[PDB]
Amino acid sequence: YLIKDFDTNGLELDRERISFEAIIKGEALHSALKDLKEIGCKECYVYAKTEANDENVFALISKSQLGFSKIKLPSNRSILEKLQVFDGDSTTVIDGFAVIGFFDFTSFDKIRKSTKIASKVLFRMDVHGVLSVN
Amino acid sequence: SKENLPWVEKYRPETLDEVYGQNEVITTVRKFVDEGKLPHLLFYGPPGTGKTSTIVALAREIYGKNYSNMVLELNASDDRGIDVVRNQIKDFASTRQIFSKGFKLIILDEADAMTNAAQNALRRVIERYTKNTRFCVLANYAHKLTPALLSRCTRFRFQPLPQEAIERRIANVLVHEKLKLSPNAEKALIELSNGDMRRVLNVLQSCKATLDNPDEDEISDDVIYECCGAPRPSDLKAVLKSILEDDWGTAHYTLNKVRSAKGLALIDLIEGIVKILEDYELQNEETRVHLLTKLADIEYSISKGGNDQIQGSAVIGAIKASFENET
Amino acid sequence: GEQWYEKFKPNCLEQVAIHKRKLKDVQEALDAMFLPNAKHRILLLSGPSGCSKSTVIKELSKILVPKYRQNSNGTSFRSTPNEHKVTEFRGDCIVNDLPQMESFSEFLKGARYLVMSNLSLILIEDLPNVFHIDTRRRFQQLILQWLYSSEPLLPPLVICITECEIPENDNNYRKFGIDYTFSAETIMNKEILMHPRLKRIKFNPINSTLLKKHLKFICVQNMKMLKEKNKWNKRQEVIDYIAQETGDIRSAITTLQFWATSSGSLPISTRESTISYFHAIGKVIHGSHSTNNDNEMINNLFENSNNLLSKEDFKLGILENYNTFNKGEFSISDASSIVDCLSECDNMNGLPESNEYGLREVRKTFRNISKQGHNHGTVYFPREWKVRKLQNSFKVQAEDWL
Amino acid sequence: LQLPWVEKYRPQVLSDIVGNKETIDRLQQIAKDGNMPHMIISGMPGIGKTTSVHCLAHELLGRSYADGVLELNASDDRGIDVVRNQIKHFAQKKLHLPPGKHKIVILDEADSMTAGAQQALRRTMELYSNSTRFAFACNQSNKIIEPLQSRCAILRYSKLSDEDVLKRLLQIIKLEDVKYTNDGLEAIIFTAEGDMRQAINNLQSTVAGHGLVNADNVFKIVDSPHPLIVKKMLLASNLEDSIQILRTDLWKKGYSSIDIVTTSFRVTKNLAQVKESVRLEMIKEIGLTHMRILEGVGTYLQLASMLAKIHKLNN
Amino acid sequence: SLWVDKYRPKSLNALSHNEELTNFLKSLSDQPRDLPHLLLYGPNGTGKKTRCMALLESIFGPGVYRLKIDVRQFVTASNRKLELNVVSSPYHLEITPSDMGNNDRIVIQELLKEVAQMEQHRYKCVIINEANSLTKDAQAALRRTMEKYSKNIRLIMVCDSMSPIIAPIKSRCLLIRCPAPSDSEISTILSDVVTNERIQLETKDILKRIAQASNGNLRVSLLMLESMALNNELALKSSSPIIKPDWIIVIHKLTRKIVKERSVNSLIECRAVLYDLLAHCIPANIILKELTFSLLDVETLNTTNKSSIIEYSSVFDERLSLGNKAIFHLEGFIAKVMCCLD
Amino acid sequence: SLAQQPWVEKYRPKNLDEVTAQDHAVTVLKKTLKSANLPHMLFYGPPGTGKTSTILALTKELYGPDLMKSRILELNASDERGISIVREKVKNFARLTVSKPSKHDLENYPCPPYKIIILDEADSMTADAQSALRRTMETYSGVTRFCLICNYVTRIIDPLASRCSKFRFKALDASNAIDRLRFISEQENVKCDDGVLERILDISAGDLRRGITLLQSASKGAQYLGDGKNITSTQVEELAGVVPHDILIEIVEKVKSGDFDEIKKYVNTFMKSGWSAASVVNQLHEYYITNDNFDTNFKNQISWLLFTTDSRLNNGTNEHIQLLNLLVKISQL
DNA sequence: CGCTCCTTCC
DNA sequence: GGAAGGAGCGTTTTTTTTTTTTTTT
Ligand SMILES: Nc1ncnc2c1ncn2[C@@H]1O[C@H](COP(=O)(O)OP(=O)(O)OP(O)(O)=S)[C@@H](O)[C@H]1O
Ligand SMILES: Nc1ncnc2c1ncn2[C@@H]1O[C@H](COP(=O)(O)OP(=O)(O)OP(O)(O)=S)[C@@H](O)[C@H]1O
Ligand SMILES: Nc1ncnc2c1ncn2[C@@H]1O[C@H](COP(=O)(O)OP(=O)(O)OP(O)(O)=S)[C@@H](O)[C@H]1O
Ligand SMILES: Nc1ncnc2c1ncn2[C@@H]1O[C@H](COP(=O)(O)OP(=O)(O)OP(O)(O)=S)[C@@H](O)[C@H]1O
Ligand SMILES: Nc1ncnc2c1ncn2[C@@H]1O[C@H](COP(=O)(O)OP(=O)(O)O)[C@@H](O)[C@H]1O
Ligand SMILES: [Mg+2]
Ligand SMILES: [Mg+2]
Ligand SMILES: [Mg+2]
Ligand SMILES: [Mg+2]
Repeated sequence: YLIKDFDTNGLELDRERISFEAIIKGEALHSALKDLKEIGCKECYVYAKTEANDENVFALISKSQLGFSKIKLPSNRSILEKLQVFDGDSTTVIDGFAVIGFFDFTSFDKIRKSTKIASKVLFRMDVHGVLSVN
Repeated sequence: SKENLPWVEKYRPETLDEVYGQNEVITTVRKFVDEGKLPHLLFYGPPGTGKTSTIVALAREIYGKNYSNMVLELNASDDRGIDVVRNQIKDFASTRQIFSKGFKLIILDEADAMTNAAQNALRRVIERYTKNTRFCVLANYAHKLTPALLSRCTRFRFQPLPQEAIERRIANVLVHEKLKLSPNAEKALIELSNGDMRRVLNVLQSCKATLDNPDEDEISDDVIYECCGAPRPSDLKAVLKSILEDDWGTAHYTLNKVRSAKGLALIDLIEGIVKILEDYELQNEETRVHLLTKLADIEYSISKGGNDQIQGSAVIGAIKASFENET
Repeated sequence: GEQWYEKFKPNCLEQVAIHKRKLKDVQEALDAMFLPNAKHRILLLSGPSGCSKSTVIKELSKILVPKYRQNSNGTSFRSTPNEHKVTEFRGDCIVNDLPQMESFSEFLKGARYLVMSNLSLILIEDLPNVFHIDTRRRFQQLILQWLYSSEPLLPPLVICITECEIPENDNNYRKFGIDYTFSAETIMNKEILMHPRLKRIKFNPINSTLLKKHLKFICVQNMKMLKEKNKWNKRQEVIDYIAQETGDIRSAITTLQFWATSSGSLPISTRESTISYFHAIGKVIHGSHSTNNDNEMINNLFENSNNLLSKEDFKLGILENYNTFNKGEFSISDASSIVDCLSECDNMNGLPESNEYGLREVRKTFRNISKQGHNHGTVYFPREWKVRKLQNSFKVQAEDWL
Repeated sequence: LQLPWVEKYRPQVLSDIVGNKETIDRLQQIAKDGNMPHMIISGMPGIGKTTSVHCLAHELLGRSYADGVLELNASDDRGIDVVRNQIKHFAQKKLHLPPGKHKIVILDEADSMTAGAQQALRRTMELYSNSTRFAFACNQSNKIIEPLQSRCAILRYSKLSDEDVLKRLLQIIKLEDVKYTNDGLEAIIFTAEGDMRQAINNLQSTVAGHGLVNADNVFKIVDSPHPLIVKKMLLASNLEDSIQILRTDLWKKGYSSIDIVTTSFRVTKNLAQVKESVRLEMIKEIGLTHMRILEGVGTYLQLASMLAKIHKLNN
Repeated sequence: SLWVDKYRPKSLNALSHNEELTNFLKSLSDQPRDLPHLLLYGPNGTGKKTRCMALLESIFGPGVYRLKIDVRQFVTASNRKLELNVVSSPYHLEITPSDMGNNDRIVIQELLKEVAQMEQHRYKCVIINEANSLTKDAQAALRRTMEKYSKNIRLIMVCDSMSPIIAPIKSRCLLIRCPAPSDSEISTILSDVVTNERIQLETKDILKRIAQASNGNLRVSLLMLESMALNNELALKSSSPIIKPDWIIVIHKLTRKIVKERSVNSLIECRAVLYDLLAHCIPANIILKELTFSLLDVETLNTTNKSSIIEYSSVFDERLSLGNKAIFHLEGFIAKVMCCLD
Repeated sequence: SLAQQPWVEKYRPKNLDEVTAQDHAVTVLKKTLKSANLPHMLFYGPPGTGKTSTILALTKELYGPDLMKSRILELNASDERGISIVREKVKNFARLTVSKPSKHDLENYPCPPYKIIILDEADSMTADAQSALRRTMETYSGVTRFCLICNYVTRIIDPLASRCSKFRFKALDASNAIDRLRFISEQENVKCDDGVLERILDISAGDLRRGITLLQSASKGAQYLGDGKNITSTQVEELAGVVPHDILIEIVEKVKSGDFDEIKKYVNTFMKSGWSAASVVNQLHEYYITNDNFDTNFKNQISWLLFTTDSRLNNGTNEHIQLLNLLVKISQL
């Protein structure tokens, strides 16, 4: 078919300013996405936070007919490996600032199948609010 | 390449600078974008006045190369039911910006074909998401639009293109592609266009195709009429004079000769005679009433298809009877 | 905080705003249905909004169920006497392991067991989603099975249907009977309505006398605030207005409370009542007393009753009943003009302004020849349906002969 | 990109709403007392129905507005399942609002809900009325089924008067320090036709496009209303004048024939200057022309013939 | 068996009236390879279907007269069942889409196209009864179906009036006029029938009356001849009364009532008779025509009354053609006629 | 197919070179043979003017037998053309990439970079379906071209008529299509008197299909007769269905002598012969208008009378009633 | 929206 | 025993396209 005038490359992540970046196991993320799908999630919240003494928090908060539910990943290296919350710069890491991204679950659930076969998942949020998943 | 495209698409304006005949609207939109105070837009107008072209050029100017992901365009050819409005448009208007390029534009082309439920659902979407989202509604028939949607959109009326704008665009087309157009041919083209640029471009393309060698041959009024098949003004004048002065047999012979020499259609002749009569001196209103009613009835009969000779004789008799009221 | 129409609810059968004749008829029918082997199995109550159908049903149940309910021998669920005189169906119940259309069935299959020692009056006021075609078919089939059932004992079944119009909505494009009117005829079918074991009693709007009496009682009950706010001396007029504005007791009480609570002076208004078919025909033919300008009346009727006036049934009724003006003794020219106008309207592809033209022509023609000394005939529903049925029979017979 | 003044200066308290002073005072008394009943607010678009309902809910609740208001709308799904689950659970929710307050369910644009949804609303209101109240907002009150109307107090909002529109426009101009004159404000009010949202939008467009507000500047952005031009065309003594109006003011300005015919019918419906028979004949001719246009002949000659027939009927 | 069918000619040579049409049919069947689509238009009862069957027999032999019937089911857009009794033969096919009302278009799209695609090398002949009753959409759909698949199928259509036929169809078909039989030919046919049936007759004039009471329709002529013969114990006398269709007598009585009583109550009473006639599935247009021409036969009325009657009849016939419900226009015609007469 | 097809189907133009009387548009269609610049086309005209044949020949010329089956999508009234079809099938075909031409077709045929969608009989499409075709016709104009064929141009919505270059197919008469009919007759060895072909064209009233069918019928009749005599005008008139001049004269005489009883009796007798009301109405119009023995006012009234009766007939009215009313009304005048 | 008839008040 | 108020009467026929909800899946 004729190539759509729309450029599919228009959506990309700016590497200069990354709000935060995370590494997670594929199995845990797939389980969390399945859990959100079961409860009929309508809106999703990606919450990321880094604090002192090696404190890492990555959570998915679902707004649905159940109300508000929370799924938080552990701090174990085997599941959640390594986290930064840069605050926008990709150079300096600060502690205490929480990055929150609000998404429609319709778009968020389109990566569950890709995550089922995943062996590793890299999450990245920029200041502009675009979520990148490798 | 673009040479393959029809002139109606090859000569599509790429920037607002190429848009002619909408100077007030163009300037208002320029000021809106320059001051960053563009409101919800409702471009209402007849076909081929430059609404889609104007909005596309505006989107190009605002964003540039990002027009792909900064603007969401929906038209009649696509599904625009209540479900589409509730999911696709809502998702597009409720998401952040790729590069903070001011706002996200939604071009609801041919929105007059949308369902009432879809418009009702879209009104509150328009109201809720306005900080970083904008709506443009293009229409040719306002009565199909709900009153609330009309009230919530700033209305811009696209008048029929003035003569000067069409002459400028014809000059640009001729300069772009080597071709000569006679002043009489240009005047006839303007008259038959009735403020439609699509007709202008189509007739120009077909008239170039009519000319044997489009290198040194100049377009003339005869070529324009032959290509379009419409009657020349002289034929209309002659047939009207015969009807209003000559006898029944002479009038019938004149009409038959006029419409058989070039195979003219009776609908075009009736329209031309109506236009000519609209600017005549009448001393009585009943004459005008008879002319208008009988001619409208005859056109309505012609629209459904019938006996051509019967309809022609009907036109002649209606004109003769109506003009008998005078004096 | 509590709304008055709920606070001032009847505590006995004598406080229900129901006419004596209708109340006696309902009592007799319900008592008959409670007999050991009752001929009637279903009580179909149909009427407008707020005519005290459910109220009178519950009040009568409170007196009847204790009389016939067989005494228990310690088999009651709880220590309480099981105060469940009325068992009602809830249309928004969503159990886990059950399809939606099967909800009502699951109710009915349970309702059969509420007999003898577990006697209870089965009331169906909150109907299932009858707008869904499959749900409506299942509901009709279940009702038919109940009527044709073969159990020695069944509990009395009462179906209260609030007859109201369905406003023309954009989300709905179908033009079925239920899409136009929500009544017993559209919800049920001919077989159920004509069943010998089903009794249908039609309720009427509450008359002005009962409304005035109950409004006066309500005002007397709340005397401190009315006297304090200086609205007592003018209460009567307000009540009168309500009495002549609506037949809905609930709406009347709500309007009275709204007027009383207002500290200033807000105009008194009540819910709008749809004009019936014969009422609309009479308005078109003989006119309206509440208005003298025909244009205003016709505009109001079209704006408020567009659904009824758009159908060809109204045009056929006008054609059928235009001759009852003076028992037919009026100039034939007027009849010819009316029929010619209706015929020419028939060619306008059912445009709304074609209906406007027809109704306005009829109104003008009847106003021209109107006089004080007029005696009218009887209004009859057009017999196009009978012609269609005869045509269908003719088609069947012709097919057989062929 | 500053927000448009239709939203930037949206009233937040009921005291800032101009027009319909009696109903607004009643709403203020309701907010003060707190005993809000089920209500239906009907009126013309853009007169302050949604704003009034939202302001009343805000004043009633305050810190509990988020947890005590369930705003549904046409853009949101409002089917029978929605009533069965979301509205039902919201009504069942037990709050701790002050003694004289109740949860508010704002069903904006309620005149578009499905029949089954309204039938379920009957039961949900019959059962959850002790702690939940419904504030329907619509344009036509009859679009709500009678069983639901029976439980709701009806408030009909009237068209805005010129004085209220002028007062609010002056307040907005003073807040924005916009330069204005008398003729410009008069033109804005005249073109508003009682719709304050339209008035604000036209004022903003005029100031942003031409700066100082003038009669000519306002007329540039906003044309004369179509219904008034149509009424002038219909009410004419000479057929020539009506034809001239139709050509210059309607046909040459880019108005479709179908729109002209529909507005002509609407105007003839509400015109009260001639006898019933004349208006009836005009409606008949308008209908014939509408028929002839719907089949494809949307030509100027058809409108001219319609005008000629109307003029003949008048004489 | 009914004498109408048991005497039906089964060959072109058997025809004894309208010899010009018989010769034209012979010419058409002379080279049955390039036969174009045919549209036979003529007054009802002339024998158009008989002529079509005779031509089909002369072309494809005698299997056409061996008719078979089948049930073909149709599913519409709304999943609605439709049943059309398909009359088929090993050499031809017959269909009456008018029985499907406004759904006839589907028959044009799903039946004719599918069979046309199938290849029989000779062609198949399809007959459409009451072509003028086809909706405009069906006629439009027929155009390219006929044009594209002329190799496989040749179409035969029959009608009593070409007015409701769209111009493209008339362009795509070869028109054949079928004049109705004259009084003499009907008299000869009836004489042969009575002679072969061993029925007694007194004078031939009776047959002429049988020809006059029908006035072109041979089917009703034979039916009423049989009715008279059986009623009179197989002895037709000169004074034997002529039996007419019941609805005809009803219409004449209604006309007499209209003439006698020009009043509103008279209109109301006539409305019931109109309802009964419509309930007998009598077409509204034929009702209007018969009422008009019964009224025009009244001796009391003068020229002006008759002219007004015919004007109103034509106007209301157009309104019936363009209208949905038929009662309005019939009642309006009657009311206007009564107003003028008064 | 040489002797097993109708003459109309066997003589369908195969190439644009043999289209007879559509030069005003055939020249434009030919000059774009090597232009790669074919625009969207709207052919409109009366029945049997050579619209489908023209587009089929154009497609054959540009693509050829092998490539035609892939670059052409044809839809007509017989096909179901609902709004959903327009949205899905037409859009999908328009958005498709043009199939790669082979070596042979490129060597021998232009093979333009665009395909064709032919919506024959577009006047039968609903307004909404026509609206759904507006932007599709424009978005994919670089790889697709549209052709809409119709008899009633007014039935096409204004936006589509604006989006398409309009070609009017003129009526074919004895001065435009005599050559084609003469060629067909010569190839079919059909014999006729001088002016017979002109009479057939005049009877056709601007429809070469009707003329060809009438010529085929006349040839069949002549062959069956087997007399070796040229076909005369009488035979073509009789097979065409034209009322004989004698019947017209008798009708005129009855009308002139105003008498309702006599007129209605004669009308009943005439209509019991199977004649068509349209033909007799046309003949009466010709006779009355062309006659110089009548006053101007009578012609003015009779023109409107004939127009009204013809309009009534086109609506599908009873021919008997309409003819009787027309005759009575002319008698009154 | 009237007719007709039945209840009730007075 | 007029006078007013009120009840009962007076009612049921399909079917083009398209969109949309509902339910099941
Ligand atoms: N102002 C203009 N200046 C130059 N060319 C124009 C102008 N308006 C229209 N055209 C030409 O005509 C074509 C019409 O394009 P559109 O902008 O879609 O017309 P339109 O006003 O949208 O008609 P509708 O309402 O969609 S049918 C353009 O692609 C140009 O080729
Ligand atoms: N005196 C009274 N008589 C009857 N109902 C009363 C009275 N006073 C208050 N009401 C209330 O008014 C309301 C109307 O009565 P309902 O019987 O519920 O109406 P309805 O006949 O059921 O109409 P629907 O279908 O419920 S809208 C009920 O909530 C009653 O409790
Ligand atoms: N009475 C009023 N006083 C002051 N501002 C008003 C008034 N009415 C409308 N406005 C302004 O117009 C804006 C839109 O008003 P809304 O109340 O949303 O319209 P509306 O009356 O609800 O019409 P609908 O129902 O949404 S179509 C408000 O945000 C105000 O800025
Ligand atoms: N210009 C022409 N030159 C030669 N033969 C023609 C011409 N026009 C029509 N014909 C003949 O008549 C037949 C008519 O075919 P079409 O081209 O489909 O007619 P048409 O213009 O499509 O009529 P409509 O509009 O579909 S009813 C052709 O197959 C030819 O046999
Ligand atoms: N030429 C004929 N000779 C004898 N009988 C005929 C002839 N033509 C028709 N009929 C008779 O007329 C009857 C009805 O004819 P029919 O086929 O119904 O005509 P149409 O097709 O015009 O309605 C047939 O039963 C047939 O017996
Ligand atoms: Mg556009
Ligand atoms: Mg109740
Ligand atoms: Mg609102
Ligand atoms: Mg064709």
